[PDB]
Amino acid sequence: MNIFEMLRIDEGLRLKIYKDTEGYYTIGIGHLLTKSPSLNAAKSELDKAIGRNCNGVITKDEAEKLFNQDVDAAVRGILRNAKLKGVYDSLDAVRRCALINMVFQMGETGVAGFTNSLRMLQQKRWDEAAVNLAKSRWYNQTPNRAKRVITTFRTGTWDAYKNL
Repeated sequence: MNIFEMLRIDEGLRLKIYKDTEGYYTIGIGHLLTKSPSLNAAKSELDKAIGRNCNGVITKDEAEKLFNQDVDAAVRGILRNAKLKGVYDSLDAVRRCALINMVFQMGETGVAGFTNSLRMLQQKRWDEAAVNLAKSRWYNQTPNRAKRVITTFRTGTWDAYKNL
């Protein structure tokens, strides 16, 4: 398993504009288009992102290209952030995937806000960090996905996904 397969399981693949769990306009593999309520504003961002007139629809290829860019940007964002990079560097390969997953879903800023959990991960206090991470809006809003990520940090294995 790798970061790509993991995120593909968590986000799904949709070739037509759709609303995410938060009600925002998204397409592909979790690519947020706009937090704006206008489908019009969404179709516009979409065309800008792909470089063509899509009319709300894209191909598999286009979806995967966006996905490649988002994963790359997620990684680069961690490495550029002081708070984040330090945790990232301290972690093993699988756990690194769990942090990238969080950053992809919630943005750098969002994850950087989990101060206490980050400190615990850095300290390798797996159980404690798992309990702390579950005390969040994140966990209450998307509990099945959050549990999968949390298990990944807890165990350092891909068990939560080998099911799926």
